[PDB]
Amino acid sequence: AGGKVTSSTGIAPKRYVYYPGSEELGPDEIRVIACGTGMPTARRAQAAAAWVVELGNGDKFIVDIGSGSMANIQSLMIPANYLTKIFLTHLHTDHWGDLVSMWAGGWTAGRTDPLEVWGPSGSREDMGTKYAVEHMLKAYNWDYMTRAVTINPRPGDINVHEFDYRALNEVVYQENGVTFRSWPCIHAGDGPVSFALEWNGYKVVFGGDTAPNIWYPEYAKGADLAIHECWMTSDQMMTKYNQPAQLALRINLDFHTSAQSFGQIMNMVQPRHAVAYAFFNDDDTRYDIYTGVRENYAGPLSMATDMMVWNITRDAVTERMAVSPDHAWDVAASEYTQYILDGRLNVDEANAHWKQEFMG
Amino acid sequence: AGGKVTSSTGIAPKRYVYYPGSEELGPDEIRVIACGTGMPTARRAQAAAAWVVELGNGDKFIVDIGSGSMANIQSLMIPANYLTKIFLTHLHTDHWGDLVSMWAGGWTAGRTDPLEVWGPSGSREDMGTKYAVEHMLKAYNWDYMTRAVTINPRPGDINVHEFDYRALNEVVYQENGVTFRSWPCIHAGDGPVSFALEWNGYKVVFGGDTAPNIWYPEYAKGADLAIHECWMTSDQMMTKYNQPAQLALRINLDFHTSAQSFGQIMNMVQPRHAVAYAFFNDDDTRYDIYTGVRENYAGPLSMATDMMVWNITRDAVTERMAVSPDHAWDVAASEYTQYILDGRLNVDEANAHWKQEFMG
Amino acid sequence: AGGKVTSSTGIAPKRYVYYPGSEELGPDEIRVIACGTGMPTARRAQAAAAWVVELGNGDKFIVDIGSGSMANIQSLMIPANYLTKIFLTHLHTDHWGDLVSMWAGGWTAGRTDPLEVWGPSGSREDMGTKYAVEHMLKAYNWDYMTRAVTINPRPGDINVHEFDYRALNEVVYQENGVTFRSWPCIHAGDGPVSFALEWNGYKVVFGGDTAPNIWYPEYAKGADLAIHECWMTSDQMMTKYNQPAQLALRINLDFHTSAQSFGQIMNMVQPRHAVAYAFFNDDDTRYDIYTGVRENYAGPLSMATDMMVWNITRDAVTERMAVSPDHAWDVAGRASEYTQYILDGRLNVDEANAHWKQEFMG
Amino acid sequence: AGGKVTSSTGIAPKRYVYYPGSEELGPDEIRVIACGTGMPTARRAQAAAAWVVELGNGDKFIVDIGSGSMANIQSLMIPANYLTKIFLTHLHTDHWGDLVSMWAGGWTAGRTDPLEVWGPSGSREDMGTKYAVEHMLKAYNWDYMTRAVTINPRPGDINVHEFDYRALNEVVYQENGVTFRSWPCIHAGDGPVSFALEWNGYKVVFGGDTAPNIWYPEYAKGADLAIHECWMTSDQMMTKYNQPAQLALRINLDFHTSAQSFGQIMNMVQPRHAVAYAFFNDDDTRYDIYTGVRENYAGPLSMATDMMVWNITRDAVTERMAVSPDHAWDVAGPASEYTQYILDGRLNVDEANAHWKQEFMG
Ligand SMILES: [Zn+2]
Ligand SMILES: [Zn+2]
Ligand SMILES: [Zn+2]
Ligand SMILES: [Zn+2]
Repeated sequence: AGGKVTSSTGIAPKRYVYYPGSEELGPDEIRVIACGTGMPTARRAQAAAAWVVELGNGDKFIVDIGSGSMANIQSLMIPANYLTKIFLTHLHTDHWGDLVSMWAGGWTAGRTDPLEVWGPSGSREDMGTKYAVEHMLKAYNWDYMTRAVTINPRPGDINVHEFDYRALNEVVYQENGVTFRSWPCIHAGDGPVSFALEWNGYKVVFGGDTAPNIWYPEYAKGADLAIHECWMTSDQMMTKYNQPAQLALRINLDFHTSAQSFGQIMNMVQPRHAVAYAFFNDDDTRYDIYTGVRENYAGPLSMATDMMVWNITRDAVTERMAVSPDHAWDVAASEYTQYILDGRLNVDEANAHWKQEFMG
Repeated sequence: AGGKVTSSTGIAPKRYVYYPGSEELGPDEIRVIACGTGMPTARRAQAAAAWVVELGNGDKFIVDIGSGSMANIQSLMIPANYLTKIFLTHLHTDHWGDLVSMWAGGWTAGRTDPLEVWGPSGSREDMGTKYAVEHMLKAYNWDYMTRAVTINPRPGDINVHEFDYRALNEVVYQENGVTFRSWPCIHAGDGPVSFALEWNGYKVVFGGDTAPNIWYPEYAKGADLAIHECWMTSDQMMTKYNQPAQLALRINLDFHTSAQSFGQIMNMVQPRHAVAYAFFNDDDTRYDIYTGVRENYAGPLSMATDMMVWNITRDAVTERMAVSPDHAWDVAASEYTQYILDGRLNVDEANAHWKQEFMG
Repeated sequence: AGGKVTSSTGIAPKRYVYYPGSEELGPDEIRVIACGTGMPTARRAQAAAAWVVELGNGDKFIVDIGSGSMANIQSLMIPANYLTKIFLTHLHTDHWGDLVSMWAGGWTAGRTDPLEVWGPSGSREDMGTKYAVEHMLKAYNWDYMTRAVTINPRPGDINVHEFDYRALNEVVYQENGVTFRSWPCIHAGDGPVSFALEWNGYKVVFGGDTAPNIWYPEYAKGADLAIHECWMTSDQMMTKYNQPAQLALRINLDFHTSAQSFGQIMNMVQPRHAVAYAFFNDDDTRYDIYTGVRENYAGPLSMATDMMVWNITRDAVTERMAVSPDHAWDVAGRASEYTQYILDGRLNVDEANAHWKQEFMG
Repeated sequence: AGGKVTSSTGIAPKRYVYYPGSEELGPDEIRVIACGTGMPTARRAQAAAAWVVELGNGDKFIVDIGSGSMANIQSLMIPANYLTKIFLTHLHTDHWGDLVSMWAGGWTAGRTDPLEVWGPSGSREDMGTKYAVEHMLKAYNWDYMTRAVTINPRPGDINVHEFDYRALNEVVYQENGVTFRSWPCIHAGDGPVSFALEWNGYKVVFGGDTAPNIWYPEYAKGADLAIHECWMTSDQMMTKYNQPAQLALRINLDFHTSAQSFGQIMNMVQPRHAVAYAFFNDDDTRYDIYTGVRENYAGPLSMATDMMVWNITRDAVTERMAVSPDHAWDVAGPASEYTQYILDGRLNVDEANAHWKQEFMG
């Protein structure tokens, strides 16, 4: 597997696992990274939905940032500064739960620019992202204000860029050649939207969560990498959750997007590479799902789990697995009252030795 | 290692690892599990500050619920209804940033009763727990309201218990013979507490975060298990973060408790078992931080890391590691317009085959 | 998942993962753990072929103990005294490589009984398991002998039970209502076999390695669990190894059972549950190997990986993943080879130890 | 931590982890991977003792290669044909046990060259390395002869270079500016030796296993990277294994090198970077072992675990963790034993295979 090693001291070229930080990115390359691939419940194996896009121009975007995902992203050896721009498909906890870890993380890590979040609005004001993020920052006021004694604020504020969720394929973004176009989803209630990044002959479709809609097959068409929701079987639902045979069925026909329906949809889209996510990829579950997609779609497919990579070049769409550090490191008025400051225990004696050495 | 097997087919007694869900709790026993141990930065090896505490009476608490920790908490195979009661040592994102995941996740899981959150105030309204939770709830108002349509809204409530943070070893919880006292800590700004849980002759202190203070050594005294802040050395702060000498020195005095500071307090508390946490537990870090302590403290110590489980009985406080599933499962007006509902693609065909087959 | 938790302080019943040590085995129960599911080449994620079998009568068996398999076998919290019977499907390193780890290992851990090894004959004396095991024990004579000074030599023996590789589903082991049958495979050269375990009306079959043969479909028939080679797709053979098209083809027809061949074999046998192993279980191999079998076989299947476990009861063959300590420990259940030339090289370490030596002696 | 990123599309320099295959080794640089730090029992967390060296010249050695070390070694993305030369400290299974996965593996991992194995003699022929390997090849006879049939058997040769164990720092290897010297060790029985690697004024000592001996401290002097046995405290011997204090107390004074002896030795040696191994590095064990070193040694210290790497440059000795593939694949470098009683067993699967064969061949 991977390229042929030439010299004993020489670097293995075209490695068959992706080491984040180790590889140059082509001007005519994209590098996508599943930093989140599972849904409702948490699990070391699968963070909540989160993707890292890396364009050869230098522009990098996080599309969804759910609970768990921050751990994987931080393993990518990418400084805080470069990951400022965030794109949410809906306001489910497991799509932007970990914005605050980023928000707070990056600020302590030395991020200089404020996070820019694009999201869908709601049917009313309190159902949108402008509201959601506005209340987040209020929620974490005790964090914000304390930190904003010792660190310049600006990297604390969040420039939100809300749009109309109802809008069919309209332009939500356009800088440095990169375009994002959002369109609606039929999931839980009004607001949820699917994205389509377009840049340098390349098209990448983020499906977020949706029961099958007529806006995906249309605006997806002829994409390098197309990601869409693709769910457990109605059998597996009964097994795991103890569901009965009417709820189990409907969940795959009404509320969510089946495998067998995920297939038909991509068959319509004809992407360079289709990507099925948002299911617990386990030894007892993953297979039956793959046999669904196959019924009605026979093109290049990735059954997504955490830290799966796509290198979109001209010639090919190559899937690999990232192998990244678990012991990950970041890479490069007073909120005290005199009632708290007058408590400081004397440790001047306990610490005199190490200090002395440290100061000589 | 562990108990002596007494039959081929029988269970291994006093096993050398803790297998979550596999062991009965005794009546005069306490299980504390570290589900978070690792400062603000994200990494799979170490979730943010989170502890699960099981008492023999049948009560169970969570003390801090920082980003990531829900992946460790959920692996303990505990029905979400038993984990309703949550004590917050403060409102850093790395202490309560995964309550949201608990809130939403646990409600899909099947929590029937609301979440109960014990936290401090600030030195004004918009710096305390009552304010952060109500603004966290409004933050996720789309998630709340969409789910409410299809699941009774009762569990989606959070009952907030603001305590006064100023208070100096004063009761904040007294139910079923279990008594939580708080006291202030010196960290970021006014607000952060430590917790003393008392029950059936046991005492378990949760430090949280604190520069050395005159209250912890007094109020934690003789604790069966004593958890305190322990930072990484002022060389280590230069090595990893590129920090200057002047700053790195300061950090292990003003901002955080040194391993040496940590040693003094533990000398002055003389607990049955000490625990250092909050430092990154690595090959290249752990040994100088462990030594830092040994300058002053000599008795029993754990160097904390995710899924360390303490067993507190009359005779011993025994250290082990929990071995738990990464592929974890849970254990037992509309917000749609007719503009979105119209959008449904037709997949009666593609789903026909499996649909007919499942129904018999 | 699993069973409903009925008390706060009590035990989770029927847990969805298998914690080894943690479950009692009922008398009509069979537990099978995959301790090695991997190809010829080493990898942490997958040990070479190994299987641990637990029958509810108290009897246990390892079928194959290939390279890297002991790390998984040790993780099951079974005392060495309980794992002394080892069956080999052939003498590929990838199938008995770690025999010498269990032998030397267990003898430290404190095993009292010799190891017992059933293995095929060859066409001739020096292609069989008696010859193999004789010359392993010669290969590791410095360990056998040095260890024998300090530890009783009895358990450092290995009684070999060589059977006839040519024999068509004949008994190789009959003991305490347990039967092992062997039949031939078509693999590397003459030697290799499959096994059928017959106990309490249960039939577990360990296929080993073999190009599709006429013996497996016949004898395995109606197995409770039937374990069979399931190779990686010729396409993947090109991609991964840069194999020229026409060679890759030959491998999936001639030298190893392809997924469709496995799919055909398992329709004929009609097992309660069918296991594919041998192949590298990756995010970019497993699925088309599943596709392959599903073309030809429709009933209950597992796609093997390390620490996969089957419990066989009258009512079910349930598949879980085991969750097992990486930081594993052993669970408890003649003249000197020194000359004074080497003994006169010791260092005086009375000073530096004094402090821990004083304290520890109180 | 590590070097600064100064480009968005760029390679991040001086990374705080080591990504095997990803780093260019310099002329004035040695790279030392622990491919195995473990004890006599199996655990996934720690293979039995093994080491890989890669020298700035291009030369690459394995020092010891114990059971379950081949996973970690395969994870390094080094072609098999670059890991030809093997040195054994002793004939403990936990030190050479995975020479047979190297031999069978490497062959199918692209080794065209035969194995060179340097090991020590014992008190007699049957206790040397010549004999061990002789009989190892004889163990896997079935493996050899089937494998070789239609192939060149060259890389199937293990050339053993056996030296005297009682020879005091006498050269056992001199090739392309690399020197290996050996002295004895006190351990089990006359035979175990400890190597020193010399090259470009670099000294890298490979202890092996030994109770404190007078030799190591002399010949390991001014080491760049001095590796040595370090045992668990006599406490951790009573806790886990249930030893009486007497035996527990003695284990650490008589048989094995105590944390305090380890430190007494490295103070005598004065190495640029010492390396304790050969203990189960666990959350309840590692701390009482560091301390017992620190008693009598204050130099740069590594507490060894599987996949730790040391970069030996002119300016420093930098310790790191290797981040590597669990899904390991080999990387490409630059009379038949069948009777017709077995080849007459081949099943018809021409139907089943028809669909995929047609697709693949077009
Ligand atoms: Zn959703
Ligand atoms: Zn804090
Ligand atoms: Zn074979
Ligand atoms: Zn040894």
